[PDB]
Amino acid sequence: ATKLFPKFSQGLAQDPTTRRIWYGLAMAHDFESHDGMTEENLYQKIFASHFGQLSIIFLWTSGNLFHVAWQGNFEQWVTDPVHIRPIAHAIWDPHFGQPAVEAFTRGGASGPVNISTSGVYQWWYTIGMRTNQDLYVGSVFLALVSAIFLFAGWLHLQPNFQPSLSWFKDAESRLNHHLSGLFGVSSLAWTGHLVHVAIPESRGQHVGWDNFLSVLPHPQGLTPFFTGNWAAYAQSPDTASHVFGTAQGSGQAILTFLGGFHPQTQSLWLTDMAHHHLAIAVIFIVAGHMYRTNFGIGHRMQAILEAHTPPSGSLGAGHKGLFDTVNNSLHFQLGLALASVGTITSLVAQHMYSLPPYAFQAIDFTTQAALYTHHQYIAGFIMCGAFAHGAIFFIRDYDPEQNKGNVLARMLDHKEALISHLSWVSLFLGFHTLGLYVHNDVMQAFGTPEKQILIEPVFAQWIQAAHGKALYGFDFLLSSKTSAAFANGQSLWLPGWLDAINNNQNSLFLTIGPGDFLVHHAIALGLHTTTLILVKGALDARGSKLMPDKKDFGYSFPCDGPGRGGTCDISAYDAFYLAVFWMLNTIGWVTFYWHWKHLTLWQGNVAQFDESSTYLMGWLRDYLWLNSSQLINGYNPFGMNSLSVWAWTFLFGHLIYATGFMFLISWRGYWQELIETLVWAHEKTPLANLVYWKDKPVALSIVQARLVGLAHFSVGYIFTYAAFLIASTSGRF
Amino acid sequence: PFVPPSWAPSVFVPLTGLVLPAIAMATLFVYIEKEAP
Amino acid sequence: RPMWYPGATAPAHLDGSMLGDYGFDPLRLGVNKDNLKWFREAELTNGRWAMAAVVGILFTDAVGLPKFWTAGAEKYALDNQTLALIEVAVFAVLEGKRYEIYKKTGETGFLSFAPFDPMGMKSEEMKLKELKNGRLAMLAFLGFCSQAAVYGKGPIETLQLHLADPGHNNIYTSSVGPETAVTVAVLCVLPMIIEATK
Amino acid sequence: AHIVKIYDTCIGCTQCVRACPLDVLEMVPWDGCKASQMASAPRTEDCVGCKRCETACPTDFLSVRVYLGSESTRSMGLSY
Amino acid sequence: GMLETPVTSAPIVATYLSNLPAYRTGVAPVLRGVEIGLAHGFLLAGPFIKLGPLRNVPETAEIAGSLSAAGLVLILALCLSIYGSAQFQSTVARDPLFSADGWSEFAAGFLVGGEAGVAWAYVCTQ
Amino acid sequence: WTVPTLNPDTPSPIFGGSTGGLLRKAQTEEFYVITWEAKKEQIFEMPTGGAAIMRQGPNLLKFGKKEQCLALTTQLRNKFKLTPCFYRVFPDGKVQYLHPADGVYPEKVNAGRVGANQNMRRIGQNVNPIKVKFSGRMMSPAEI
Repeated sequence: ATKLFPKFSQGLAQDPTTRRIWYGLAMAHDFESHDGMTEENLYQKIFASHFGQLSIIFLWTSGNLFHVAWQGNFEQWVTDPVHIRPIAHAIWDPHFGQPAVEAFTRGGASGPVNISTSGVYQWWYTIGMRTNQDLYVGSVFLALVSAIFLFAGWLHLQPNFQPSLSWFKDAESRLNHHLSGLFGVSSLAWTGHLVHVAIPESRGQHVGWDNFLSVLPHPQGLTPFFTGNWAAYAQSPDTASHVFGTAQGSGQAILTFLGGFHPQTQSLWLTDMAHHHLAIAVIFIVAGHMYRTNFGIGHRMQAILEAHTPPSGSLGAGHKGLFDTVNNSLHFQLGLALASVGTITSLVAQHMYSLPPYAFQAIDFTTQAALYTHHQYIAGFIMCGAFAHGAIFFIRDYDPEQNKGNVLARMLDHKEALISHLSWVSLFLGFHTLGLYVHNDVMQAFGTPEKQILIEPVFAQWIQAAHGKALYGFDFLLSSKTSAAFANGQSLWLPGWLDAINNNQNSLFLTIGPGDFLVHHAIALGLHTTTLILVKGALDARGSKLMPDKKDFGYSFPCDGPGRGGTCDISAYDAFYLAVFWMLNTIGWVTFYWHWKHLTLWQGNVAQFDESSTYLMGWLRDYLWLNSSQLINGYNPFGMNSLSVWAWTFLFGHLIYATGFMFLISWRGYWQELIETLVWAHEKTPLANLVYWKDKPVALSIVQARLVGLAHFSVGYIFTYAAFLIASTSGRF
Repeated sequence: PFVPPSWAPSVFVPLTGLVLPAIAMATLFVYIEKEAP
Repeated sequence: RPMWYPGATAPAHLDGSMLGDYGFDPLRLGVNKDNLKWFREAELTNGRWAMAAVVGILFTDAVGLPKFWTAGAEKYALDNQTLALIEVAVFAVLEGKRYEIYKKTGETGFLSFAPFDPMGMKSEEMKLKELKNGRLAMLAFLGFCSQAAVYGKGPIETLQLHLADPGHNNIYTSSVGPETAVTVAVLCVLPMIIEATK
Repeated sequence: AHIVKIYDTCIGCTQCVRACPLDVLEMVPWDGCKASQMASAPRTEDCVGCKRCETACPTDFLSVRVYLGSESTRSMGLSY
Repeated sequence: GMLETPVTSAPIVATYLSNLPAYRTGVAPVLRGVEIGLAHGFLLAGPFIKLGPLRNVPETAEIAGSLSAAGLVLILALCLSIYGSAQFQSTVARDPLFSADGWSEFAAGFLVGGEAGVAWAYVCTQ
Repeated sequence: WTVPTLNPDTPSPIFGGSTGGLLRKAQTEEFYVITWEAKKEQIFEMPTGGAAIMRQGPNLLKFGKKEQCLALTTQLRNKFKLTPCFYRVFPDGKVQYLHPADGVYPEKVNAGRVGANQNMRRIGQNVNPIKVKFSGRMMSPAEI
C-alpha cells in the first residue's frame, strides 16, 4: 500500500522497493520537485531552512566554546602560547586500554584529550578572550542566539507571519540592507569591539561588560573624531618591544596602518585590523545607498542592466531581460552566490597563511596547514556546486524567449568554441607539464640532474619584486629606493610591509623557483580541466547532438539507453560527477604543494624542496614516503603513542576510498541479479521466511550508485589527507 | 559557573551513543514503514 | 472546561471524553485513537506507582530511616541476587494477569480481579481524583529526585530549608539556577506564542 | 509508471513494436505517412523503460520517447 | 515447477521443524516467545563470557558476559517490537502470531524468556 | 473474434522443476499464465532456466512477470511458428487477458485500435521546462 514517507512525493510513496527510502532522503531539499509546490511556498520553505541553518551554525560555535572552556587549557595556553598545545575536548571511550589512556593524556590535562588544530585558541586570544568565564558566557550567548533563530524559523511558517512572494523579490531593498546593515554596520560593530576590548586587552587592561562604560579606548575621548583630527588616533602606537597581553611596550593608538606583522606574535597589528574594519564599514555603508527603494532617489537594477548594451552590437542585446531571468530564478542566484563564496574561501586560505591575523598562529604549524587545507577543500566543493547550479538553471529556469539576443543566449550560441578552447588549454597544459616532469624524472634517474628543464618563473618573481622583494634584483617600483610608489608610502605603511616581505622566515611571498613554476602549471591544468568539465556540462545541459532533447529529461537522469552508440553519463549531473574527481585532484595538488613547501620551510631546509620538487620521484619519496614514517608508526607490535588515532584514520580513509571504487566500477545489473538470488534464498529458508521485508530489496539506481561511490571517494580522500597532514606536521613539530 | 560534573561524560557519551540513536532509529523505522490510510 | 492555560484550544482529538482533559498535547502523540487508551493506562499506572513511592519516601524521612537514594546499599536480611529473581518471577505473572485485564475491560486490575474494589467506591469522580493525584505524585517524585541531585539531604529537609530563607533558598539560587530561570521565562512566553499563531 | 510518447515523425515501420519486450506499443491506422500506420502506447503501465523501442526507431530524431517516471513492481521488472 | 530434493522433502526434517515452537501453530504467542527467548539467552551468554574484554579477570568475567548478553537480549526485544509494529498494520487456519497483538505478546515473551535464560546461564556456571 | 477464457485444467509441459520459478509474489500480488497449442512434442528452453518438453496440444505455464511470458511467446513464434497467448491472474481468482489484446498481434495494424499517448508534433516542438514548472508534480514538457 501507499506509505507515508515521503510526504512530499506521491510517486515515491507508492514505490514498493527500498529505493523509496533512499530517494526520499535524497530529494527532501528539492522543494521545486515536491508535490503541489508554488513559488510563494518555495520561498517560504527556503526562508525557514535558512533560519534552521543559522541555528545549527550558532549551536556548533557555542559547542566549541563550551568544550574549550570546560575540558580545554585556555587559561594555561594564554600564559605560554609557544610551548603549550591547545586542547580540543576530553576523550571518554570505554574501548581505550591503559596505554591509550596515558598516551592521549597530554597537554597538562588530567585525562585523555584531543589537541585542537582549528586555531580557535589564537583567534579567541587575539579578539580578547582571557579566562574560561568569557568562553562560558560566549557559549551561553550563542546558544540563546541559536534558539532564537530556530524559533524565528518556526514562526515564519505559521499564518500571519509568512512573507509574501513580492517581499522575497525586493532585490533593491535586500541589497541595500545587506550592504549597509549586514556588512557595514556589522563591520562597524566589530571595529567597536576591537577598539574597546581587543586592543585594550592586548595591552594588559581588562575591559569587560562590567567596566567598558568607564574605560576610555583612547585618552582623548571622542574629541578628535568630532573635530576631524583623526590623525590623533594614530599617535603613539605599539613599539617593537611590546609584549602581547601586558602593558610593557604598549602604546595608546587605536587606528594605525603600520603594516607588516607584530614582532612577537608574528601577526597583524590589532590597530591595523580595527582601522581596516572601520574603513570597509564606511565603504559598505555608503554602498548601501545605491538602490531605489521608497524615497525616489537610488537606482533600479533593471534600468542599469537595460542601459548597458554596446552600440556596435558586439554583445547583441546586451543585458536586456537579465534582471528578470536572475530575480525569477533561484538557481542563478545560488550559482552566483556559490561562485563568489568559493572564490572568497580560497582568498581566505591564501591571505590567512600568508598574512596571519591571530597571535601566535604562524608558530602553530599544524593549525596553519589544517586551516589552509580545510578552506581550500571547502572552496573547491563550493565551486563545483556553483557550476552544478548553473547547469540546473539552464535546464529548469532558462527561457530562450525572454533572453533573446542578450549575453546569456549568446553564450549558448558559441558554446562549442568555449568547450573546444577549454579542451585545447587543458590539453596543452597537461601535455607540457607531464612532459617536463617525465623529462626531469628521466634526467634524475640517469644521473644527470643538470640536463633537466628548469624554467625560472620570471613573471611571478617580477611581481614579487614589484611588491618590494629585492632578492631577485629587478629593482623597480617598491624594490627601488628612488621610485614614486616607494617614496609615497615610506611614512605610512611601506616600512613594516617591506621588513615583513624581505624576511625569509615567514610565509609572506615565499621564494619561488622552477619547482614552483611546474606545480603552478599543474594547478592551472587542474583549474582549466575542472572548468572544462563543469562548463561543458552546463552548456550541454539543454541538449547536444547525441541528445537533442536533454532538457526534457531534467537535470539528473540515468542515461538514454544503449542506443545511438551508447549514452552513459550524458546528463549534466554526470558532468558535475566527473568534475568532482578533478576538483579533488586539483585541491590535492595545491595542498600537496603548500604542505611540502611549508614543511621544508619550517624544517629549515628550503633547498630540499627546491631540488626535489622538479621531478615526481622527489614528490613521492621526499614528501609522501619520508613524512609518513611517524604516521604509520602510531601503533606497532611494540606499543602505541598518541599518534595512533591518525594511523587508524589513515587506514580508515584508505578503506572508504577503496569501498567507493566498488560503486564506481561495478554497475547495477550484476547486483540486481545477485539480490534476486538472495531473495529466493530468503524465501526458501525455514525459520527465517517467517520474517518478511516491508520494502522489496532492489539494487541501488545508477544515479544513486554514482552519488554513493563519489561520497565514499571524497570521504576517504579527505580523511586520508587530513590524517597524514596532521600527523606529519604534529609529529615533526 | 556552567561546569558539568565529573561523571557527566560517563552518562552523556553512552546516552548519545547508544540510547538516543536506538530510540531515533526505532522511531524513524516505524515512521518510514507506516502505511497511509 | 478549564484548559492548560487561560485561552487554549483542544487539538481536535482531546474534546473532553477522557477524564482530566485540558487540551495538552503539543507533540500530538495521542493522535491515534488506539494509542490514546494505552497511553492513558500507562499514565494511570505510572501515577499509582509514583503515588506509592512518594508516600513511602515521605514516610522514611519522618521516622529517621536511611535516605531513599541510599536504602539499596543497606544490608537487609536477604540476598540481592535472590531478591531480583523473586521480583521478576512474581511480576511476570502479575503483569501478565494485568495485561489480560486491559485487553478484556480496558482498565487496571489485580491478579484475576479486573475491577478490583473490595470496598466498592468505584465512581466516575473517583477515577478522575486518581488521575489528578497520580499526576501530582509524578511531579512530586521528579522533584524529590531533582532536590536530592543538587541539594541532597531530603524532601522534608528541603522544605525545612526553604522556610529558613525563601527569598534566598530556591531553584534559582542553586546550581541549576540560570537554566531553570531561562526555561521558566521561555515557558511563560509559550502561551503567547501559541496564541499569536493559532 | 514511465511515460512513453509517440510523435508525428513516425513512418509506421513497426520496428519499435517488434522490439518491445513487454507488449507496450502497438500499431493503429493513420494517414500521415506512406505506411498508413502509427505507433501507439496503450499499455504504458507495463513499460519497464529498457528503451529498446528508441534503439529500433530509424527516424532522426526518434519518434518514440521513454521518460522514466514513478517506479512500481511492474516498471522495475520485479518477479518477487 | 519448483525444485524438490531430499533435503527439503525428508519427513524427518519436516517433523523436526514442526516440533519447533515457531511452527507450533496453535499455542499462545507469549509462550512461544518465552521458549525461544530462553533457548536463545542460554546460548547467547557464552560468547560474551568466554571472549569479552574482561574474560581473563576472575569473578567478573561471568558477570560482564551475562550483563552483555542481557543487553543484547533487550536490543533484540526492541527489534522484535519495532518489527511487529511495522509489519502488521492492516488486515489451514491463520496463525495468531502474525498479528499486531500476537507479535507484541511474542516480543514481550521473548524479552522475559531471554532475561531468564541469561540469568539461568549465569548461575549454571557457579 | 472473442476474448478467450483461461482453462486452469490445462496440461503443462514436461519439466522437472527449477529454482527460478514463482515466489511469494504469485501468492500475494499476481502471476501470469501462458497457454499455447503445439503441433507435436518438442523440447524448448524455459525463460527461467532449463529445457522443457511441450506436449502435443494445449500447454499451460506460470511465470512471475509479463516479460517472461512475452519472451516465451517470442521464442515460440519465431522458432516453432506457434500462436501463444497469456493472462494475468490475481490471488482472488480474477483473470485478465493481456496479449494479443485485440486478438491480432500488435506488430501488424488492426482496425478498431484507438491511438494512445500520441503527440501531434515533433520532439523539437516541445516547450521549455520553465513553462511546465510549478505544476502538480515533476512534469516533463512532453507530457503536455
